[PDB]
Amino acid sequence: CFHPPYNNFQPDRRAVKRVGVDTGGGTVGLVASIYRDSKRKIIRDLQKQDIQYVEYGDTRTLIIPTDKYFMFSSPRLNEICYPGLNNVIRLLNFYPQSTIYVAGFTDNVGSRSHKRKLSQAQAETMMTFLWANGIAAKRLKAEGYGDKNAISDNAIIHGSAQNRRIEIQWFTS
Amino acid sequence: MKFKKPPINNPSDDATIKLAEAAVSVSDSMLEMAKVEKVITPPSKDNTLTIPNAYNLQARASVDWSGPIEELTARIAKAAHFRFRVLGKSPSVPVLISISTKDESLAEILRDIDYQAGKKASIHVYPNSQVVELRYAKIY
Amino acid sequence: KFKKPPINNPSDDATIKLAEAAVSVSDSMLEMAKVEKVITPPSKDNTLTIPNAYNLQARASVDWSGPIEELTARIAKAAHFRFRVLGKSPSVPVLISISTKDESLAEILRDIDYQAGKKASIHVYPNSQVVELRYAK
Amino acid sequence: KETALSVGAQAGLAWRAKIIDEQLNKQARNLDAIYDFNSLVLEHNILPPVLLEGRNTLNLADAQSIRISDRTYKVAKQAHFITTPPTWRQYLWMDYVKPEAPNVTLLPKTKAEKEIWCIYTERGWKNGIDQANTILEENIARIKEDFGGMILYRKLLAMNMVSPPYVSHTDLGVTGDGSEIHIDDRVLRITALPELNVNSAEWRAAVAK
Amino acid sequence: DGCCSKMGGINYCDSSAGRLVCNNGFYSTCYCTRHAVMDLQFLMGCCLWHGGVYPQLNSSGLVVCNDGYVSEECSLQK
Amino acid sequence: DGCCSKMGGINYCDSSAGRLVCNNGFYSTCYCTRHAVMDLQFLMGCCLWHGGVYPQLNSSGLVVCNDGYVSEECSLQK
Amino acid sequence: MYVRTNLTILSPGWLASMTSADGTHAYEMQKSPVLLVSWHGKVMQLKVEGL
Amino acid sequence: VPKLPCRVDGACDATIIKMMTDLNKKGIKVASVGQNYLISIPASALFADQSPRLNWASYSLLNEIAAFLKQFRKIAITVTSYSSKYVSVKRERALTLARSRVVSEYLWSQGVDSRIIFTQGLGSDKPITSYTLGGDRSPNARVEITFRRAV
Amino acid sequence: VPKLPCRVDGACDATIIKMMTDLNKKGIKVASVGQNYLISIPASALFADQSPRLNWASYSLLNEIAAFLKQFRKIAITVTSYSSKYVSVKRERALTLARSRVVSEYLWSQGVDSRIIFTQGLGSDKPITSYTLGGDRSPNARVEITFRRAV
Repeated sequence: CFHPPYNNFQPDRRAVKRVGVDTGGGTVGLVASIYRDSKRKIIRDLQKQDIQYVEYGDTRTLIIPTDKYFMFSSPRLNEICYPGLNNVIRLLNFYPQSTIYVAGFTDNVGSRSHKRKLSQAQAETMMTFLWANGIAAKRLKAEGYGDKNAISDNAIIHGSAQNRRIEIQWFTS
Repeated sequence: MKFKKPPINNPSDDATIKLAEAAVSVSDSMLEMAKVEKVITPPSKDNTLTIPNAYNLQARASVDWSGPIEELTARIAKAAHFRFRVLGKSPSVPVLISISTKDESLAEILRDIDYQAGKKASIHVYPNSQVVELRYAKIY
Repeated sequence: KFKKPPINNPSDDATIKLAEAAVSVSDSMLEMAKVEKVITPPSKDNTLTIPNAYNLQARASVDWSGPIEELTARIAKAAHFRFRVLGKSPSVPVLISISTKDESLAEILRDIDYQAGKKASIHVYPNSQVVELRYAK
Repeated sequence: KETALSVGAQAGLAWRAKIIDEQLNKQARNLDAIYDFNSLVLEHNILPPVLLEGRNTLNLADAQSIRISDRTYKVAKQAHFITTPPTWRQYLWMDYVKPEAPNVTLLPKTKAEKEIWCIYTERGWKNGIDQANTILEENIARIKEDFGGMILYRKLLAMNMVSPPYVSHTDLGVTGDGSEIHIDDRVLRITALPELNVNSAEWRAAVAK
Repeated sequence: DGCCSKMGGINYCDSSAGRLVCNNGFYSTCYCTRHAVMDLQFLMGCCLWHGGVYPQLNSSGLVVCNDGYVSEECSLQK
Repeated sequence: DGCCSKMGGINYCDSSAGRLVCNNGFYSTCYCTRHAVMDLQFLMGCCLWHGGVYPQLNSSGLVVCNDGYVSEECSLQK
Repeated sequence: MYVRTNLTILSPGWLASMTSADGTHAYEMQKSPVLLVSWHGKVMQLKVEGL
Repeated sequence: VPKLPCRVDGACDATIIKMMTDLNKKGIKVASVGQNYLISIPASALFADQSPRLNWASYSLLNEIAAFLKQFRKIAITVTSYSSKYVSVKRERALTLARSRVVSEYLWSQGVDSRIIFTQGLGSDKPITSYTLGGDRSPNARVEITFRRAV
Repeated sequence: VPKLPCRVDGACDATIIKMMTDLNKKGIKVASVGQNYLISIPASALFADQSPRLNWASYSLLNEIAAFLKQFRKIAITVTSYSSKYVSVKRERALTLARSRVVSEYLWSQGVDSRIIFTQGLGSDKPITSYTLGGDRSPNARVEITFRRAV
């Protein structure tokens, strides 16, 4: 049926499951499947998850909370919030030609070299997972920055919480 | 069509907030102090030379110890099948070690233990002799 | 099916910041110990080596706290070795306290020398079965 | 009335103290990990002293009279011996005692008395909360100050602007009468206390890369 | 009441910021601790900008501030 | 409350072990003397990490520890 | 206060300590209703009453 | 409570959400990331074609955005103007500068609680899309305001 | 006395016996002597075909075994791995080492209060049965946990 650990890197077959369980109707199964695979529904699902999506003209960006989709203070990943990653792959399938930039970001506290190394490691892990999902290697660039340029204050608790993040940018042409 | 910033954690506590706020400053100050002293004092030798690694020292270990030294080193020697040897006598004041690590190498664990012990004790190894020597410091 | 998360995981902002600070202070203190620590190379560690003589492989148990002369002479008597000195004893004798339940003569002598330190040394001639104490000048 | 105020204040203070102590117990290991003291003790089991530094001070004595200073240094606590490294319990742990005293005889009579009792208890609860938080703030400030003084002394000793302490040790052989004997008398006394050097040539600067 | 309306509601009070945090990922507009920046620009309390109100009790209705200045307007009339 | 429940039953309390013995030769869960190994973290009372509570009482409700430190949280407040 | 054990007292700070030939420790220190011992690498507290 | 303020004057998160939704339905872009807010307005709906003039209807939208921005506490706000490529470089540079000047002047006239206002124009130097068939109707021609909600 | 704990928290002898019986009847080997306890688990019910990637369904078994482990006040725990001869010696030695590392990491993540955990894997260097026909199905290829109860 399905494997929670990334379905062994195989493309999802969920529409067949739904149409089968609905026939067991075909029409309602098909309409529900197309409704859920509609990009609007995927965006709503991502919004339901703790994941941010920004669209500006053609350039489009994704924001990921490291603490929620990562293992604490380590290049490992959480193995519970994998539905978000599956949705990420499903969405990214829609733009199979645009190049991708990905970056990692931490807070201010710590050694400069330490923070830069950790950011680079996390970004590299993310891009490696994306490539292993099936994306062409020539369309990826990865980078890890420390506190070089934050998006909020590092002198307050929730601000520092928002500071550490994963950023994804992609064009269209 | 609601809006939401990503980070949503469990509710926090004011005491924890204050503790972390103190801790960051303390860590930064001590970090720059360490940088300054490293700059002013040149490093010469590495304890790896004194205690090199060898075969069968690779079985991994995850530890959490906050007591004296002898029990820990005896357990390590028992695991490593190496002969424990002691030189010198411990002073009246015990030498206390606190270690919070996980899943690393035996050789580096022992080197870190020696580093934390510092100028009170030292650890030596003889692989051909498969012995671990724990020497105290003769002082005062 | 169920892979439970870490139990005492830092699921709070203050907790994660505190843990990161703990990592930082650990690293900094480790560096401090590294830089301030002083070691001697194993090439020039002037300590007595194991004589590896067959007559020194026995086991015993001795708890002595006093001069070195009587203890070393008795050890030589047990090992069937002649024993002599070189130098002169000071006014206040050198005091050594070693206790063991099971130990061999080689490491016993090595520990004796290590306790003695700069004040005295011990040499072993296995070709001519003798042990010589050497005072400092 | 004010009796309800006082008992509610007591209840709130006790509850907050219990909560904060429980939180401190739960988050323990990292605390001792960061607040080491053994890695700070000196050579002879001598606790390093405590120092304070001030920057850019000013005092207007009166009209016509002003005195400014760039930097100043104070020896807060003189160094002294020690047998066991300090921990954080004697700086942050709170006294907890459940007040089970039913010293209440102004029992409610009407709804108005019941609700004024309720509001008095509420403000007492809040007052206990703020009291506990203030005590915690003072404690954490004090322990931070002590640790800062320790690290300041370490830094300045590294910079070679203060005199390191000096201890002299003497040794004596067997001693005692025919009924009491000691094997090895070893007497150690700190002859030279730590202090600063008001000299100038002895100053070596530091610059990183 | 609940300032975090039209959102998830109150999550917790950031004491360092002195602000409530809504369940929605945003900072609330209300407060929880007095140590916050509110642009207060008017207040009462006479003998102001001086030694304050002298704690002495006097037979006369005039009140003198601790700096020696007197606030007759704060005091009674005749 | 059965310490050796679903077992051989209570055999005896070893004081040197500070533990109960089940009839089947497996160490029990309960304790039987204060001279045992219990994980102790939470404590009651006040003037902790000090000279304890001073036995002498004062007319004022303040309580001061025997090392000279005063515990406001232990003293009742105005 | 005098105490006799084989553990390692930590918190209050003992004024004097004596060691037997079998690792038994006898400590002498100032009065305090609580003790702290690192037993086997694990921190532990000891309750003292009747002071 | 009667003395200590409990809320910042004229604050209502419900109103904030309402007007954010209304603005985005009107099509003017509102974006928030961390402690930062960026609002983008198309040039066609505000200014005259290739000229710095103001339609009388536009002042309703200006009043709306002023009332919105009045809700927050800030330090500095930055305004940038972008347009298409029409004749030269200095042409649209000056046009953007004048448009930013006018909008900043009106906003400052409005009782905006702000300390610093910065105004800049660039023209058609960093367009958001390669497709540039439209002129002032092209979406790249726009005005942007950026600021940070401070504490 | 009244507030002093009656027993060690999170411990019930009936629960211990019940879950030990459950594990033994499910086939996971539990052995007791004095106060030294040993547990054996066939590698087939844990890993893939000679791969250091634990099967997803085995997480319930790991949860159960950790839940059993939580009732014992312990100091040191040893986890070792045995395998079959597949290609070389170093291959399966590294495989066993990785498997032991992973299981040790998961246990350390779980709340099993110890002081020391040792982990190692020695491939097929400690055979216990002449039958070596199967591969990962062979009984000797397995994992084992040893510890000694304290006090």
